[PDB]
Amino acid sequence: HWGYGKHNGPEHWHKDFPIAKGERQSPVDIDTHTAKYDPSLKPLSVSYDQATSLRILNNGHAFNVEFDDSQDKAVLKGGPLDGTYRLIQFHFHWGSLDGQGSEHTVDKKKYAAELHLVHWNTKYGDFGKAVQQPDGLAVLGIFLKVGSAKPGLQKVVDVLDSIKTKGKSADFTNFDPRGLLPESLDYWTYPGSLTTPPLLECVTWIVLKEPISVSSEQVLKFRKLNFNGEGEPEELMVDNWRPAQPLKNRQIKASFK
Ligand SMILES: S=C(S)N1CCOCC1
Ligand SMILES: [Zn+2]
Repeated sequence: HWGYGKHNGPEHWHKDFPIAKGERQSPVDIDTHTAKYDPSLKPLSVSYDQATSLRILNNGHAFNVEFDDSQDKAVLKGGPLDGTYRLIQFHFHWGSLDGQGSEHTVDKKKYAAELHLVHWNTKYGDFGKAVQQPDGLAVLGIFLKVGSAKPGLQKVVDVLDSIKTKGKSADFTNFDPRGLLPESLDYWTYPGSLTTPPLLECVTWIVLKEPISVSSEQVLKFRKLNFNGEGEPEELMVDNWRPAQPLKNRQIKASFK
């Protein structure tokens, strides 16, 4: 099965998922000098006040914090988007070392980790239908750098001991994802894909310019998770990122000058 090891990692995925070599794959390098300011791009609208988190799951490649997406409780609108996209889950990608871990890069710079807040277009009714559409998902990407702690992240860090291994889940109600956002909502946007198999080309990427800072202790706790199931040899869950893919026939747009 696919993963992030030498024998099943990103260089292998194309054999099961040929779209890996497609025309709108993610992540990409964001060349800040070549991105074009688009004065027509609207401000982003992030409406998370009514968010209802439910559960946190180690799925063997990351951990997902899952939300009730059966009503418009936490939605993303505006920016490059037409219509309303509902938050279904967030997860991260991170490194074994602070100098790597993000999937997008900025002028080839790698951050320690990258948060993905995953939303689906409500005109398609459910997530499984949305991922089959070119405008099915909107993923809000946020870079993490190591420095001061992010207080709003700590409740996530503290439950990780209870979902160490693949397939473990825990109740995770009343978590407020607003605590994960930076001050600025300035962003870059481009059309792309899921960064894990099935690599579907269904995502409008919105990547925030401003990283959040997390502490060394917070990211160290991410690195104590396991890719393996309980009772299997321990494989630390680190370096669960796909490297930058060719931009091909795409232009990255900026919401800011
Ligand atoms: S944003 C990305 S990396 N995800 C979305 C949800 O399903 C797995 C892949
Ligand atoms: Zn992701």
